[PDB]
Amino acid sequence: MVLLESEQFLTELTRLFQKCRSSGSVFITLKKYDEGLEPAENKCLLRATDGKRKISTVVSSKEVNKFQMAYSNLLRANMDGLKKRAQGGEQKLFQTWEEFSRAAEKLYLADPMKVRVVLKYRHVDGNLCIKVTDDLVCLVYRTDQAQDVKKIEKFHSQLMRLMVAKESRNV
Repeated sequence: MVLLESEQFLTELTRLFQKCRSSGSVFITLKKYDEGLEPAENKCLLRATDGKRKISTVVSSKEVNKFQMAYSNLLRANMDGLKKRAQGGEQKLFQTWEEFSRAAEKLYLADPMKVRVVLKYRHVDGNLCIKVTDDLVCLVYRTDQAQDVKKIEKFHSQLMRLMVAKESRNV
């Protein structure tokens, strides 16, 4: 795997999406990650693969806004081979997107350090899949509607912001 820079990751990601158009899938995983005395630096690890070549990057609160503007655009642009214009969540151990989102959100807030957010895009099949799990409870949401790409991206991206957000702890 290869730890990359913000922009080196985004270019490498784009290449993954490009190589899996005739076949394959692109998986993306997100997760919280852990002289003069500075309060530290909250982060999230971002990994992606096409089954052969594995890449990763570490985003912090100092660059989520700038990163996310590029990252959000790249997801929407590259995940474009969907039903022009199947759908539905699962509570494993929701039909509506609404029920899925809420459930996945509580699962995240429960224990931020143990939860993994997964994205799987299969261009050839014309389907996108998002999974939020803590390895015990699993919540997935499958779609083939090009209209669901936007909200699935915005959501996945908001979780990223929660992972990175800094909290004024009070010593």
